[PDB]
Amino acid sequence: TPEPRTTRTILVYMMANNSLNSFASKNIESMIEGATSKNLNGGNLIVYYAPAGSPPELLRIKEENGVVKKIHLKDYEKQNSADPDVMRSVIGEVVSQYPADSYGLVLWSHGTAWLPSDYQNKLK
Amino acid sequence: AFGQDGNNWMEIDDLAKGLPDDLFDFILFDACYMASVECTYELRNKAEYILASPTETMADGWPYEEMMPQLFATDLQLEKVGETFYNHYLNNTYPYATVSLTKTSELDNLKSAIHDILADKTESDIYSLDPKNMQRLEYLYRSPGMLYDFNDYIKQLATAEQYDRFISCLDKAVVYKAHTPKSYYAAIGNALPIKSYCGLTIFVPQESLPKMLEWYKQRVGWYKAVYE
Repeated sequence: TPEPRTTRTILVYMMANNSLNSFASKNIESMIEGATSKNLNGGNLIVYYAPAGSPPELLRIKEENGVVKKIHLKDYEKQNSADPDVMRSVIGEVVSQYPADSYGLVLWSHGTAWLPSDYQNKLK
Repeated sequence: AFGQDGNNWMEIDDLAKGLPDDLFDFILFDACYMASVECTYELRNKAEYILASPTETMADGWPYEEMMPQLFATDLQLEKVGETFYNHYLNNTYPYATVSLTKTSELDNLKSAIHDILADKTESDIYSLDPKNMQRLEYLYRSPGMLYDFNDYIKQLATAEQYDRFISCLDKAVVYKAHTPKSYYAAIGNALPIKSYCGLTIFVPQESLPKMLEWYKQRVGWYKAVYE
């Protein structure tokens, strides 16, 4: 049951099962303040949220009756959000249900460029 | 690496595997250190544009409220979104932010310009460089300094002609960039000046980091693309 194709779908993929946990919520609230019907301009704002103390969830952010709401799309079971297979699958679910003429991805987490995650062991 | 889920991370090649080819118009990294020439090259077929920071970003992250109408505008201009981020931090209590916008269609030409400089360079040539002559852009815990300003490194190795070609290609690839006067680094608890800035970092191989170079050779596509 896909939504009608729109001009743009943006997915925010939030890997927050780490020290940024507390800040993920603040960033989502910022998105809620900005995501009015006028500002979304017909587009879809979808958020994959993977926090520390609970399983991931897929959310749509959209204004209804003058209030921008976080709409619960689904709850995932515990899963490794840093597994490329999981990322591909989430992206696929989102693109399939929220087709658009153009797509944007916001990748939200810790980052260290190309560095190996175990770089501290490669310094000597 | 990008993306921490408990103990698990995505290495830059794993991230490329997690992304479909030629679907996204843009990828915006709300994450430290992702405006790395190597990372943009690894992801060159995953988006038309990469909007990211070459240094660390404050925990509050990008200004989603203000950016929202720009991100969804009919006439999407990612340079505007980058400017909204920069202008937000410029006026913040912690005015520490770097941003760049990379046009991925221009990365193959940039790769060629860099290949033509680095492919004949030896360990002796590279290890002769004094890191103190280049802008350091990374201060991870226990790091001796691995990521430097891309322009600064290349300027040390290129002939004048090579350098002119590089700058022409660089300007086609990095279409927008901005930096606050200083950038803040969590591990040192301090902000340090940015004296030279092109928008992208590069690994500077150093004689004290042979294991890091071995990993970079095996796992970062840029290495084989420009050093071989």
